[PDB]
Amino acid sequence: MVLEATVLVIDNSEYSRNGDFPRTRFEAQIDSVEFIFQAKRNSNPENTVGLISGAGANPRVLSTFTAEFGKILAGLHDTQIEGKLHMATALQIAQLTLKHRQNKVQHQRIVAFVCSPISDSRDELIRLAKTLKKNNVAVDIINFGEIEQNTELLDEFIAAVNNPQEETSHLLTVTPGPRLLYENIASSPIILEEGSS
Amino acid sequence: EIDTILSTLRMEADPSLHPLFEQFEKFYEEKLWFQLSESLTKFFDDAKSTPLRLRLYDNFVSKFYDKINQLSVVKYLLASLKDSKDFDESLKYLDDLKAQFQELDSKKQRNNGSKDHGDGILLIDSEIARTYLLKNDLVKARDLLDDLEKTLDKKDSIPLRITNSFYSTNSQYFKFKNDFNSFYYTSLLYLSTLEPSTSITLAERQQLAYDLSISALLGDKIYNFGELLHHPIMETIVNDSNYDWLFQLLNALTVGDFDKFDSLIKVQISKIPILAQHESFLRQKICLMTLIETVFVKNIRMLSFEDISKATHLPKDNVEHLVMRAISLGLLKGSIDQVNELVTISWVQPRIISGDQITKMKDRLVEWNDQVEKLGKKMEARGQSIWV
Amino acid sequence: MSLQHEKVTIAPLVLLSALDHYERTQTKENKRCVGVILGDANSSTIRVTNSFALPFEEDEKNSDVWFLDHNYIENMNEMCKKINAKEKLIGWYHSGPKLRASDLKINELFKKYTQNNPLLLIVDVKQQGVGLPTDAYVAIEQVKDDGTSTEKTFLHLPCTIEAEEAEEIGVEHLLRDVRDQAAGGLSIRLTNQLKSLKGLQSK
Repeated sequence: MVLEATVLVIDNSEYSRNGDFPRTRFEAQIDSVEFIFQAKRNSNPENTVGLISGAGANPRVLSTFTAEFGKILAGLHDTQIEGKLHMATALQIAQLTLKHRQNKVQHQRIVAFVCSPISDSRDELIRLAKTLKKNNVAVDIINFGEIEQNTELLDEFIAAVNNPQEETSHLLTVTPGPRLLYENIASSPIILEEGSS
Repeated sequence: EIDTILSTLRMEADPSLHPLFEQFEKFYEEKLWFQLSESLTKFFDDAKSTPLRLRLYDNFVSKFYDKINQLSVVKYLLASLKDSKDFDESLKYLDDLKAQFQELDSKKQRNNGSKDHGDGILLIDSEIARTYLLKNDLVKARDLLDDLEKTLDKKDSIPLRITNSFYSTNSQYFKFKNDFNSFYYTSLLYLSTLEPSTSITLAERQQLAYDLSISALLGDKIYNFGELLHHPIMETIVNDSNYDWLFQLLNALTVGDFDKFDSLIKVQISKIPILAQHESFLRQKICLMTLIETVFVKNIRMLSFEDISKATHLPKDNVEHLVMRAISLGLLKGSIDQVNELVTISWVQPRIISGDQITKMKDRLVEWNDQVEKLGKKMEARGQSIWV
Repeated sequence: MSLQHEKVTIAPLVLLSALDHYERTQTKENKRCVGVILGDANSSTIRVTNSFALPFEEDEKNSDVWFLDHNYIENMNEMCKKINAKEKLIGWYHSGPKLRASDLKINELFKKYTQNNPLLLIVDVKQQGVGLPTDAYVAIEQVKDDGTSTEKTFLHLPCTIEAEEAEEIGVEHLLRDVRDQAAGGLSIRLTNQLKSLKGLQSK
């Protein structure tokens, strides 16, 4: 997607600690933010990306929209490693951040890392799913947390969001064993994502 | 390699805790260090007093310090070493982990971004001081406690746990000395910042509560008899055998009944020889309590000596001693006129405000509302000409 | 951090700024405007000298959900110091109406930037009554005798107003009233005695 403003959600939960992905899953995501940043920029040099956390009780703004990978990276150094994901507040704040744009043309996209099963209720996520498609904002889920012990709740939410429409949602489920986290996202659609209209 | 150590724990362990040991290793295998953490916590509740906890747990922590968050590890190592009988073992294992940390933070801070390594330091220092109290090296334990206090309080946003350990150490020191005054206030703080974890055994929780009550009887300025009952520490267990005679003495003091104090005291002074050696302190508290109560609720700020004498069941000779003792303690301030036989109070020390009393305040204020109001009317009316 | 927050003296310019900026950032109907307050501290008496608006977008539904552009605050700040480098970030104005316990979280953000505890100066813009439309509150974390395992809280602080020489002369040039807080002649003070009684009564 040419012309895109992306909010990344970094989860810094007690499940990112765990050594599941090389070296640790927590340290893997650092590499993953840098790789994503360069992929997006080379697609269309006028794209930008920002980084919010979902971790902690209250999502904390690290970095707003920037074309610069070091800034985002500086922001990654501030982190709480005892936070707990709270998706419901993260999505809502994320949209807001996206409504201010350098140019109005750039689409509204969330790519969110999800490392822990979503503690919020099923009923909440049903309301959230239709809140998102209403304002033309789609959410692309990097999953490898919820598969661990819980059924893919996230799938029903993605299906409602996806309609024939330029904005398309996807559920991307990542081989959980070693194969390098950044590599899986690399061999998946990330800018080869097509429309649905 | 650690498989074999597990086999050893399994054997000596009860069959009930036998499935636990296999699961611990399973979580470790998979490298689910979230589950690994939790499994440990549970183990230690009821198996802290079996020699398997420290051993197995210790080994696990040593072979997985980095793997689990640092805070978890450090709480484990203290628990094992509370239960040691050797003070020499405890001292050594603690100085090794502190040492390790110094190297650890160089790496970690850059690898994570932000990992807090300061937690572990203060927790260690508190337990090291606690080891020393045991060997009666009471002078050392003191000055390490001072050093820490200054440090801790400069650290701006403190976690609850750190100052909670600081407070256990502190109290203890003072009750070796058996100064009641010193023990009591500090103890109240320990309880307030007390971990919501129920990992601290009910037996330990009551035992400490007991101590506060004994100090408070034998003190000289403590009137928090009501405060204890409004705090959880006593609030939740009120049925125990110990909590008969004991609560009853406290309610005896509050209402200033000397007949109720007398009857109890005959029995109790025998049971506990502490109260025998502080017989004089215990006798005084009932009297002090009663004079201040009467002065508070009475709205007039002068009271004749005759009222106090009959109220307190003491001769009139003893009234002059008691008012004098009181002004000196600073419980009350005022003056003694022997030629009007009045004692004029001019200051009363803050007190709890019981339910009944909340109602009283409202009454005094309702009356004062009407005074303001009636006055304002006349003055509104007269001198109408000019208000500009 | 700084415990030192014994008194709050407040510039009338701050007020004035908080009232005006509210409309030129164009927020109405309980949509909060958050801006920075600049002035001195590490001093017993805290003196709030001046202020500047930040953009602030607040979600209608909840007060746990909000947008604040962090990066803006640092960029604004450095130009502002060139003007006057005495001034330091000391906290934030909240455009009323009235305290929330959602502020506790908000305060914490500002604390990152500041080397002192951020002051929450609630400048109420609705000007209810003729009494001061400032309450001041500071986030303090304290222990409490009830049993509570450390409480985090906002404690009321005394608010007064002081103005500079430059500022004071501006206040008097503007005013054209006869005045009646003068407490001057027999007439003003005659009123003032009655006024105080009823003042008390209401309270």
